[PDB]
Amino acid sequence: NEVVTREYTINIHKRIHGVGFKKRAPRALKEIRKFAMKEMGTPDVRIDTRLNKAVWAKGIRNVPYRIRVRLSRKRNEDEDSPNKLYTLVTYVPVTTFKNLQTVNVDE
Amino acid sequence: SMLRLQKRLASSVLRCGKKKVWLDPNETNEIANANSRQQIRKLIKDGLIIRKPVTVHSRA
Amino acid sequence: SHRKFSAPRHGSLGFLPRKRSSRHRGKVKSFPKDDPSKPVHLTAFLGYKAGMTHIVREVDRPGSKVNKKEVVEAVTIVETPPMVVVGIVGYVETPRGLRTFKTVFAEHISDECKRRFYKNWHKSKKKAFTKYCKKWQDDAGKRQLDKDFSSMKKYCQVIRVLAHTQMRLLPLRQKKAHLMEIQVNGGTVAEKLDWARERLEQQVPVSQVFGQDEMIDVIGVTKGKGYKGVTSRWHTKKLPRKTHRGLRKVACIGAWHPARVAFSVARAGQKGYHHRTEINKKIYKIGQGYLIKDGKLIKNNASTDYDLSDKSINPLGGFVHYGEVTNDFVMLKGCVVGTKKRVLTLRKSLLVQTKRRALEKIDLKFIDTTSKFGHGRFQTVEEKKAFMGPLKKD
RNA sequence: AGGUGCAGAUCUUGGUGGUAGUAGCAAAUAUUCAAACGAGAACUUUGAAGGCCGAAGUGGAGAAGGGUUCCAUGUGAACA
RNA sequence: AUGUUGGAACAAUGUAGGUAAGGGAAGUCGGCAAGCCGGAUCCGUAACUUCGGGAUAAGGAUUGGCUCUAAGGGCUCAGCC
RNA sequence: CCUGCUUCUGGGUCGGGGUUUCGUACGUAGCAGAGCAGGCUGCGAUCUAUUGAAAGUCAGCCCUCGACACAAGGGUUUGU
Repeated sequence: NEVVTREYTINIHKRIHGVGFKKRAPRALKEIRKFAMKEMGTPDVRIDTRLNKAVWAKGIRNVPYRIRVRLSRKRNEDEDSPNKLYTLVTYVPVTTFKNLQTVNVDE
Repeated sequence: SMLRLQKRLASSVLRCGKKKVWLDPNETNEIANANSRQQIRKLIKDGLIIRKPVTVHSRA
Repeated sequence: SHRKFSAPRHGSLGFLPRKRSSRHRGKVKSFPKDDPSKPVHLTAFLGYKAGMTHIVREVDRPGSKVNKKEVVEAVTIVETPPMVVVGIVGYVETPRGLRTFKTVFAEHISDECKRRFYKNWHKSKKKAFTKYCKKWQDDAGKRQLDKDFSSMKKYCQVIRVLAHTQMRLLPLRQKKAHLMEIQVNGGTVAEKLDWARERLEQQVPVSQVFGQDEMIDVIGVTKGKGYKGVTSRWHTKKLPRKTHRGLRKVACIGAWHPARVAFSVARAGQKGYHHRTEINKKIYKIGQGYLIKDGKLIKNNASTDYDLSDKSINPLGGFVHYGEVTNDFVMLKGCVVGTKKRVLTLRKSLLVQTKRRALEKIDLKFIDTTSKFGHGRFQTVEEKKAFMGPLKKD
């Protein structure tokens, strides 16, 4: 119902086309936070450090065009905030992006 | 907390810069109350603060 | 003193108010005048720019160096789906100008036309014309409708018709149709009114309005270019490199005792998105849309008398930034105003066309349907298959 | 009896306006994620990633000069 | 930690960098600015001269990678470094 | 300024083809390779076949109705 974990692949290349070199990677993390609020609409978006390493793996100029993401919504724990749900974003290492749909994985 | 004193102390004891000084991010509360080089040396033996290895400059 | 060497001024002052157009749809500022001898017909139509391509044709102009030779001409593709007539309007004529008399709409209006009467279709309850459509199923309503029609028989001098385009057949993102008054030119007022009454809620194809090898007028809005300087908007001379405060400017603007800066001097401002009216455009071909008979569709829109190939005018990969042309279309010689997906107003000529250029018939020999998404080199998909052969993915 | 009456002297002292929430906070490639703390985090601390100074350095110590700026704790009243 | 702040846009004018079909200074007081050449190896090098220079004058050819060959040495004729 | 925001339909994301740009990917095999050192084996720039291959392809290109969720929303005003 509300705890839903699902696979996603994001075309980073089409969301970065236009910005300058010294801001491509800092922008590149923004449409991952923006993507996370689109399907599972939780403002509290936490992205795993391994995802940050994968985007920054080629530096600040070259960014991978496609990337595979496990995008999972979980219950917000104590230190209570009005966003009772939050979304955890996890990098998924996949060798090829040919014929990848959005897989609704299970627990 | 704030740990510029422990990193400075860990630089002098290990005879290297703070670039190679690694503090444990999970035992921050234990490191924070050292305040002396004698208790800094104990944290070396306990493995909480470890010298980072030298970056490779391979000649091959 | 006087100017040392005379030179004509930069930019015409007839298009002086270079502001953003208050309208997005092209407007007929002057409809063609009518004479009672001609039968009733339409005088304007509304189309959408798709793209441009080549053409091959024979020239039959006497006395030229290019007589009986094959040429190429830049031709525009304007996809022109048929309209739906939704209403009529009458105009009484006053000493203060031309005044509208009465507007009479249809009984039921298609929801494509209902998009225009709303700024927000999602939040609205779509309640437009709900009580107006109740006038057609009561006996007092029909007598009032006939009394309104009989009133326009007496007093109205100029009669236009309200027709809208059909967004359902177009591949555009928007679904909001564009209403337009089109003046009906023809016989006297009475038969003019009866013809438009019959044409209510009826399909109006392009072939009723225009024909081949006919001068028409194109009305539309210029491609937007934003805020621009005098060098781009007015095409002034660039100052030398040694200038301190910049070189893409106008150096001397005005004189002293002309204590105000004049209206005729080139200043920076909005460039593009200007309403324009281009005249003397030649229709090489009025095409036919996709239609299905005996199971399979007919798409030989690019077929000529010598090509006889069943390819369509849609290039390989479709038109760039427009989509695919599936409805009937008009092929106009030369480039037209406006960008892709721009609404274009087609209008008959205001001048008597008796020239060698305007009366020359056109026989198409070859239509270039190669890909415009780069340097294309193949007309049809199956021609490329016969040249490339099998691939790895087969 | 006088150090006795101000609209000015690019008058003196002091205070306040329009400009104006405007010019501006653009010399030297670049920051990102997670955790800790806190009422409050872009700028504090830690870990990781990507970079720069590239030994004539943005490194390690001096002289002149500065004089408690050096160190620990605490504060976010004034300055940064 | 980017030099006393950040975020979103990418309009003109700017400041700093570049590229331009054909012409090649016709621009301009004036080749101003910009642009050409550039290191090394082998050729070759004028007028003039105070014989020292001009001179890297000018003007030509070559330059990558890989696989080989030859030559240039020390320690007791061959071996080993 | 110009659009869309449920007729089980709409768009969005991903994917698939179409188009196009560049030019034949990694790996493998070869008795192709100036040759070199111990029945053949080890090094070898480069070449051949796999391979018009590999890679990119709307962010402002074109068709999908393939897969996936989302969509009858939130707030402020307007009366003869």
